[PDB]
Amino acid sequence: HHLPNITILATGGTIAGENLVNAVPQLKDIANVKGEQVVNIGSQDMNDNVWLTLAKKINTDCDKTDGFVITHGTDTMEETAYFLDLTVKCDKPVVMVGAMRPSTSMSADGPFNLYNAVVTAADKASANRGVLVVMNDTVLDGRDVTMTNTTDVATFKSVNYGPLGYIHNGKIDYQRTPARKHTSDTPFDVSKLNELPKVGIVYNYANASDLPAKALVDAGYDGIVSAGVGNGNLYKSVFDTLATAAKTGTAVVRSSRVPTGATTQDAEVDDAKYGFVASGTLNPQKARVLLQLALTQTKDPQQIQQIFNQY
Amino acid sequence: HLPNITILATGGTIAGVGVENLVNAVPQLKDIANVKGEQVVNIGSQDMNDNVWLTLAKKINTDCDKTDGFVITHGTDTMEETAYFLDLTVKCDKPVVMVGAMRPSTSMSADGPFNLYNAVVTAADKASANRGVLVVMNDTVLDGRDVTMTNTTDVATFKSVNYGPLGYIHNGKIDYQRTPARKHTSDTPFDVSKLNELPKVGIVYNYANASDLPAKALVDAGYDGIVSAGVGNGNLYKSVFDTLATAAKTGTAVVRSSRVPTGATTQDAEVDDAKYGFVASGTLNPQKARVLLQLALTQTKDPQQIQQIFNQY
Amino acid sequence: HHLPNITILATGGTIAGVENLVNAVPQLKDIANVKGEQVVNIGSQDMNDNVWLTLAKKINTDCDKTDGFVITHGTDTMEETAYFLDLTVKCDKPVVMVGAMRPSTSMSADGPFNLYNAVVTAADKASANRGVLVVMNDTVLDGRDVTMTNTTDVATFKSVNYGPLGYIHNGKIDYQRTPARKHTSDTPFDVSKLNELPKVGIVYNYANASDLPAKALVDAGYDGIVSAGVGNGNLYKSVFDTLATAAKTGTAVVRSSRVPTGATTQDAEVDDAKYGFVASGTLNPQKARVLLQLALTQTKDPQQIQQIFNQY
Amino acid sequence: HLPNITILATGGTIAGGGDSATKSNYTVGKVGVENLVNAVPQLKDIANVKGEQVVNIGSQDMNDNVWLTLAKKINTDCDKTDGFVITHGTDTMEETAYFLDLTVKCDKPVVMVGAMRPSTSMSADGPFNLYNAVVTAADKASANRGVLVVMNDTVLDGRDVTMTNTTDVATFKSVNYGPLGYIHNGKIDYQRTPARKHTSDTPFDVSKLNELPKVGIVYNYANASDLPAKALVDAGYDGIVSAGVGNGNLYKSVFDTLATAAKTGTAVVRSSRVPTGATTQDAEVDDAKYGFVASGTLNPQKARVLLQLALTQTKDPQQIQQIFNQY
Ligand SMILES: N[C@@H](CC(=O)O)C(=O)O
Ligand SMILES: N[C@@H](CC(=O)O)C(=O)O
Ligand SMILES: N[C@@H](CC(=O)O)C(=O)O
Ligand SMILES: N[C@@H](CC(=O)O)C(=O)O
Repeated sequence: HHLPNITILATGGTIAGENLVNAVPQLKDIANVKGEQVVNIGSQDMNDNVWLTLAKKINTDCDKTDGFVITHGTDTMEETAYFLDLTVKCDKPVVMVGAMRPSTSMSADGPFNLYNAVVTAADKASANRGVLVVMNDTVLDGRDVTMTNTTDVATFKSVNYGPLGYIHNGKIDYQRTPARKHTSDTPFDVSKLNELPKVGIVYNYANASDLPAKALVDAGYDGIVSAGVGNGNLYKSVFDTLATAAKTGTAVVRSSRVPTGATTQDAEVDDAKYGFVASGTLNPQKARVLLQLALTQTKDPQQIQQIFNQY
Repeated sequence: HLPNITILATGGTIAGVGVENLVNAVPQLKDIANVKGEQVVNIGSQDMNDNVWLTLAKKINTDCDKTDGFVITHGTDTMEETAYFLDLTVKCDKPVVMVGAMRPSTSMSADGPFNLYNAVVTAADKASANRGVLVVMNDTVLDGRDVTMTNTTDVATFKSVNYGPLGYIHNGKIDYQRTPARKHTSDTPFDVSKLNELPKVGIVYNYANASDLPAKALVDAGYDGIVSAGVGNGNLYKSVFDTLATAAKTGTAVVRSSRVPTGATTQDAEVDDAKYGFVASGTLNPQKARVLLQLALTQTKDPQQIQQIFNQY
Repeated sequence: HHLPNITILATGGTIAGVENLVNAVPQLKDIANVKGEQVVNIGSQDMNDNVWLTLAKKINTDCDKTDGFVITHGTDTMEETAYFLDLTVKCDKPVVMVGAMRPSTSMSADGPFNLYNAVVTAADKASANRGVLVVMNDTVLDGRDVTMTNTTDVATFKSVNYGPLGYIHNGKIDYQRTPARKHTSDTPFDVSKLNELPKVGIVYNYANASDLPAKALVDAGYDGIVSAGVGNGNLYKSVFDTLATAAKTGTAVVRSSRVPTGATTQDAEVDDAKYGFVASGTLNPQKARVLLQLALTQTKDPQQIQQIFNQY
Repeated sequence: HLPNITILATGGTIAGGGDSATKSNYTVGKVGVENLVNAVPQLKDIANVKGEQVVNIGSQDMNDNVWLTLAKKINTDCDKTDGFVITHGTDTMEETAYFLDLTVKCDKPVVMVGAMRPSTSMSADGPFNLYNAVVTAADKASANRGVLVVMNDTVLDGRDVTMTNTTDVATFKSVNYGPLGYIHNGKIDYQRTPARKHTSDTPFDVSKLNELPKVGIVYNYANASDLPAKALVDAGYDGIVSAGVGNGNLYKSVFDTLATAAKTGTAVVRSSRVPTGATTQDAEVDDAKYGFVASGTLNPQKARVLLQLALTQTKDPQQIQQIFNQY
């Protein structure tokens, strides 16, 4: 039927626990689909190498297909999506999808999710909107998308800025696109990288130990993202250790444990004074993604901050 | 006749200044209560700690028959943790209401004044008793267990994001339609009156390619318990998993919670808690699971007994 | 095996689009001894008073013959029927409503698992004395506060003001809330001998609203009118005037709100006592209609109706 | 150096007042524009403000005349100023905003603002709301984003913005597609812009109009009476918008009346009483068969705005559906 060619890159996850494609015979109505297995892991075990493989795969295979769907565990899909959002140079739709219920359960969500991810990958209007996550009839941008609930099939939301489009009857009404620079408009280029800078996450809370921050420091980590309290604030011991790290060759990004809203400049922390960077709307795991990539370009906290204001 | 209400002041943006100052800026408190202020500490709640926790519980318990209710003025950033600590440790049967402010007192449309007003309204309402320790923010009565910050700056940030609020405040009156089922205050076995420290519990975060070095550092330091902020339904990165499995075998209490802001970390999912001796946190977020785990550790070190605690409180 | 006896009363809805509903979910036999009866077979957009009277009477009459009930229903008005049953069911055992947002033949159709979970809830001894319930997307919701939030989302049903009662995981429920308002055997509404309910209609407010709907309901002698008001139950001027007239010439007038969350309060911009109006509080216009209809079976007096709206 | 900002005042609770800081009771549109401006002396740090009283009412009484007046004044005064703020009641702000979104041709920012607490209330929300509205109207980045609503530190597009709560200061949300930007320390980080066509990309021109087509709204629910629909039909309404159940469905009696109406000279639009999500084509109602139009994400009161303006161009239900799909 003059249909597009869509490539599925499989990484594992609950959606996949070749016969994945076969369980959605209706895919034949909308695309000529071909699958490849890149890895087969639970996304709780997602890592830098898988990321690099995947960006490299998409970038080199871009001209052989019309669109990509990546099948992926839900738990870290939001990280993978932002990492691809920043490192993919291919102009064609790249769509991640997962399932909250196993494939063998009652009212399993994966089949229709897969169908809708292919719809989205096949839609010429999906191009130039960056890397996308399609979950529960909704097209979500790679940067803002996050999990909101541990088990709900509707868990994926773009909690700060909203979704891009809703899918009804195999058609999308797009009403938004992300303003922040993505894909071809980023300076990030991992084509020749076999590793990424080391970036770890420390949590803040009443009476918080400095021992985690200390441990990352002791190991020579290139960057530390703080999951701060409220508007990216730090427990006094963690503050002291990160203040030292920032002046001793470690990039420090203030983010927040709070699920929505920006960690802003000009609030209780003098970031200029400490050599810190404020993560804006990027949650701790998102901020790690961008901090890693920023570190491949620069160690300068003021250039890092600018990166955090543009990507 | 108006109620005697005691404000225990701890600092926070609501104060940023002594407690006398706070009370005198909201003269309308004179129409609903006889307010007395005591300064307990004066800190940003980012610097909240176990010694202040223990001070507050002890104070409230000791001065319970001196007053008709308590309001605790507090920073927002960690209010949700103090409220839960107090919810499990206070034995006083009179209302205990925590408040703060998302905007500085000097700010245009500062939220602090009406927030404090409504906190006193709540503390003064007889209907407020026996509902546990409460947080009052943005015209809403929230329970200390479920209440959490939802946004970094929004005045409406405080929400009980899994089971909802208790009541809404309009024209100085509350319409309560909910009370928390989990055991609280005088129905808990937790008693901190003779404690001068709490057991040591830290929180580690999970994410892609997560370092095991945070968890190992806590283990090396002999931490009594570790709370994991897992991915999805409390899952762990493979390295972190290995580290905590080993720790649990030698007697560290390990609690699986989630970085995901709503919903339960369940038993009977991808992790065989029984096999590993882990505890599942239910709807308790990592900071809240810490509060409960520290208290559970004052009663037992047995993970099945800690799990029953996590199922009842 | 020693399983509870659970009755499915079928009313139609996309979940059906009884005997073959039950057969579609074999896993039911693991949790309940299930039997179905067809009550009606309609899309819930055509839900009506006569079906509500039939359901209430049936549950009340058949209460001793079963351990609990699941009511399969369309999604569009399930929130209405749920609150009607909440106020009229005298049976003490669980009554759980369930529907499906996706057609039964669609990919990832939600009906099978929803129904599984509705039987789980009906079977749970802990579900008793919580009022009539709606079970949708793994969540147990109370009949008073439950409403649609989205036109098509499988997660649409939420208790938007006070939250859910429990969450369902692996066939078990962790309940942490129960509705304070009075329900079921604690209400005085008794529909057992009623062949009809009082006429209550709903008018919508907006900029430049016409009084012509309100005037039509008054002209026809309606027993009450619910206003879907703007903001905190406010009324377009011409609508205000017509409802004021109606309030003093027999018609009970409830101010509710078009706005999806929050109470319509007393003591804002409208002096309800002066006009003889009743504030709906957290009841949305379709829910306020249900309560107003039932109030009007007990009293026409606006203070007593306000008291009912403060208690149920 | 500072921009020129015009405040066109309409009333609302933002200019309302009560008998005490602490009682909820208040009255709307007493206080004049000048009193609001003088309560925010910080305005002086960010704009040269000029205020004009257009009307002084509760937005509950907003109407087609006030809309027409506002649109004509903004289009007429566009070169006199760097941007406009319209102070307005909250209850129908979402309607005026979308009306203006479709009819204003001026290509400078037009920002609407209210308050959920009156000026006399403890922790009154108006003054900071006003300040942030002016910051929004002053920001060169706010241009070419349509008409805006600024409430609780958030910039919202006129089309999607709506009230979600009867009393919460945080009530205004863009419930389907989200906000455009958040305001912190007098600055906006814009991340979105509405895709649907607005202002100078719409064919709607009300400059010569003194009245708009008559369009009413009927609610759906169990046992719905057909009497409200019939009343609108007997008066010769130009259009009727149904606030449907679920995905724009209609109670059988209402369906029967509106079926007649669509083929007997009345435009009918299916919307939904459900607060978020689209009323779609290709669900349970064959719109083509019945001559109906589906509202998409437009709620009943927003769908009335677009239908009224659509009726100024066309009576053809196919053309009206094309309009609901573009604007
Ligand atoms: N642990 C699974 C969860 C899921 O896919 O639902 C994953 O991330 O791989
Ligand atoms: N950092 C402050 C924030 C506030 O109170 O708004 C605190 O938590 O103490
Ligand atoms: N119109 C159907 C919708 C559904 O059940 O999903 C009904 O309410 O009966
Ligand atoms: N009824 C008032 C409500 C408010 O503005 O808060 C108005 O819309 O004018």
